[PDB]
Amino acid sequence: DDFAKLEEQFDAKLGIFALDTGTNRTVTYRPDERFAFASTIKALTVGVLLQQKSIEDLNQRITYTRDDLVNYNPITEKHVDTGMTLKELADASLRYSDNTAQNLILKQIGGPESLKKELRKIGDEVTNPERFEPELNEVNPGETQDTSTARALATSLQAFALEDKLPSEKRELLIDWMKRNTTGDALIRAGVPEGWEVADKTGAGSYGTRNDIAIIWPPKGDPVVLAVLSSRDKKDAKYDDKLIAEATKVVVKAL
Ligand SMILES: *C(=O)C1=CN[C@@H](C(=O)O)C(C)(C)S1
Ligand SMILES: [Cl-]
Repeated sequence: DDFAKLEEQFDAKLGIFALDTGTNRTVTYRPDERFAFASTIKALTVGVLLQQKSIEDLNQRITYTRDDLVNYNPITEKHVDTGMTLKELADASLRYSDNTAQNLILKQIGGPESLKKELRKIGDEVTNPERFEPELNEVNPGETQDTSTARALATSLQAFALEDKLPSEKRELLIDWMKRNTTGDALIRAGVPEGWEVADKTGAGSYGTRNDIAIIWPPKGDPVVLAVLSSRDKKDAKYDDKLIAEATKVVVKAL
């Protein structure tokens, strides 16, 4: 088995769920195994934001201080004095994985508990958000806090991006931001053939957790929804992006 060999090569545990929405063909490997979701939660968080906010609501300017800044603020740290609109925060969260942006958006939808309730409402009984960034990235073996599964993350991404959980213009917004992600060049994007379009959100967490969730479009026909999650034995383990790229190639061959 190709996934098993990847786990051996990269000394990592893999979680895979892929669905061809045109055929209902799937590729799965430990699809119900829990992993820390890390920054991938940012995608579902914008999903819920878009359920609740009108387009003009996204123009609201959010003021914050140097004190609101956490550990990874590539865009937010450059706009303390002027603030950022919710739309700009969504852009920074999704495309740069800006942690302060995620936190500010989280507050707008009522925090982790509210995020969890809204995910439960769309049929996600698995994803378990409890914390803000960056604390959420740190999950110990056996814990379910701030974890989900490949199946549940893929299904929730599918719900917001492809299904009627959002109206078409809002689905388009989410997809456009994700298509233009800056952080995923070495992951799912690196494992698809030429001509395939990718809308992804990455994550990295403790125990060398390295994730990417995506909608991918072949040149012709219906989109594929894919979650590729991974973790390792040691708390301070480094990850290798190639694991995700190679796992994606396996999924592409199998479909
Ligand atoms: C999301 O998974 C992450 C976000 N921001 C950074 C952080 O330090 O928290 C990353 C290392 C990219 S992980
Ligand atoms: Cl990330």
